Amino acid sequence: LGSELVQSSSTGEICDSPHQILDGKNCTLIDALLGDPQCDGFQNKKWDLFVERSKAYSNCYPYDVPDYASLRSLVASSGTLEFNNESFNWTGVTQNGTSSACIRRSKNSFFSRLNWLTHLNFKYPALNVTMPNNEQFDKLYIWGVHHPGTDKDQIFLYAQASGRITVSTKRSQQTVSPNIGSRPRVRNIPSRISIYWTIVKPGDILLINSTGNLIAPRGYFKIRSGKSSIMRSDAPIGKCNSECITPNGSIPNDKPFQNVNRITYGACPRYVK
Ligand SMILES: *[C@@H]1O[C@H](CO)[C@@H](O)[C@H](O)[C@H]1NC(C)=O
Ligand SMILES: *[C@@H]1O[C@H](CO)[C@@H](O)[C@H](O)[C@H]1NC(C)=O
Repeated sequence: LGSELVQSSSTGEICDSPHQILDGKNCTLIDALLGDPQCDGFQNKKWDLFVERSKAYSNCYPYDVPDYASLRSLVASSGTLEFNNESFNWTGVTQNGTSSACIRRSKNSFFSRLNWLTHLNFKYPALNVTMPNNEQFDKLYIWGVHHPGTDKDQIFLYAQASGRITVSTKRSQQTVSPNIGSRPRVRNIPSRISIYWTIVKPGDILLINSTGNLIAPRGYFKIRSGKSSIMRSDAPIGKCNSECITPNGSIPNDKPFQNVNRITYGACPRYVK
């Protein structure tokens, strides 16, 4: 309250020091995480602050994330996309499904970090696969359920009228079933995928049970930090050094308060309206 206690101005530009900034450009953090074909340049990157642009768009299989805001926050705070492949035992199914809705280098493809499993010899066995976490750090697994447009497609892919998936650890259990039906066509696709996530602590075991419709993980992400973050801004990133980042640009950390934006990253004045 009073102009000498409150910072109110900005240059419209975010400084690239002192924090490590990653410009999402045309990719959302979630598309970089799943491995959309336009986002392969983000693999394994780290950040203090991820800057997400309003013109970001998707170019792979159409999907939703029931828990979108939480998964986005978790990965943003973590500050890394470091990914480690694991070899799951997918005996009895066909692996590596691809789609014309997801083109990579001019061929049908799919999210790089997910594995679209389908029937083998007209049988989709009841999969029961495990992956112990014998590491000293937490693992994050991203997986999904495919919702076909029609019963014909469901049968063609899975040789099963309705899949059931349960993914569990000693600490949690999630069970999902496809919702078959035709939705508006995105890149000519009336079907969808819904994305889910599961953390496995050291000493715990990932258990995956599926009878159909599983979009499987190929491995795990690490959880690196709890102090990175994400912000939506269209400000350019320039070569300068400034302590407090806001969507409206970086500002110095000088007065007790600021009314530039309630969203900030770094050592900053407190927001006051
Ligand atoms: C993969 O899983 C099946 C269980 O249905 C088993 O028969 C097979 O031996 C497993 N492979 C390995 C290498 O454990
Ligand atoms: C599936 O793709 C993975 C990685 O792209 C590859 O290593 C593997 O050989 C493929 N498996 C099959 C059964 O096609």
